[PDB]
Amino acid sequence: SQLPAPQHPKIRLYNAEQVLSWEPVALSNSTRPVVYQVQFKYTDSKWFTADIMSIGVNCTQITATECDFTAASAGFPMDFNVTLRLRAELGALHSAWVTMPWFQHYRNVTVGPPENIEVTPGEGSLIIRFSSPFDIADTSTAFFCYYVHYWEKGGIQQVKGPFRSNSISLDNLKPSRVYCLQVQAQLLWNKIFRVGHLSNISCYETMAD
Ligand SMILES: *[C@@H]1O[C@H](CO)[C@@H](O)[C@H](O)[C@H]1NC(C)=O
Ligand SMILES: *[C@@H]1O[C@H](CO)[C@@H](O)[C@H](O)[C@H]1NC(C)=O
Ligand SMILES: *[C@@H]1O[C@H](CO)[C@@H](O)[C@H](O)[C@H]1NC(C)=O
Repeated sequence: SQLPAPQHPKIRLYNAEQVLSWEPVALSNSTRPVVYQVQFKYTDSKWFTADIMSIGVNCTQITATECDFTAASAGFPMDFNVTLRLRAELGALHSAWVTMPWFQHYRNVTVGPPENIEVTPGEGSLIIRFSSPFDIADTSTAFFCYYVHYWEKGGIQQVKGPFRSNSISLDNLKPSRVYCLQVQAQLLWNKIFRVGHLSNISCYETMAD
């Protein structure tokens, strides 16, 4: 015998976040809570159970309707090919497995804006500093390139980049003028690029002297 399977499962891959979510399976009002089990496979490996010792988080017999793989070190290596599966359970009864499309985090990720954008005005310059959208420890596998879009109000937009640094100088600017700008990252991976979201517009006046 068989329970109904969870509907509309989704995988969120945003910056460093990895979260599987799904809609609850509700049986009769009188039934005790349904629980869920998540498993994962690396290409053609065994089906691993998503538990603290296999991936860093406990998504076995949970009542919650999500498995956040990076909530605690935890999570899938970003170049690993991963297939997730999910089911509902009530004791020894369970649903069929719902199997997700495979992903690789670098292939499938949505890249957010650089954060902590800090601008130090100079006489004819603005120095722009910011944090990467997320940390990539192995620099030889993947890296970010950055672009700054900037303009005077009502002017035509200019673009500087790409550059690898987390600091960039906009030079040869007019003194005592307001420049508005947005920073954007592009992720490069040697198997692919992802274009990141633009930061919010912020505006700075260059120094007089
Ligand atoms: C990822 O692995 C799946 C099988 O689990 C395979 O069908 C797919 O082609 C693989 N993707 C890549 C990019 O190797
Ligand atoms: C995993 O989390 C659930 C939710 O509290 C808990 O009941 C279950 O026994 C946990 N299993 C382990 C091995 O920690
Ligand atoms: C990841 O990207 C590839 C497109 O290159 C696609 O085949 C695959 O279905 C995507 N996976 C997910 C889970 O979005």
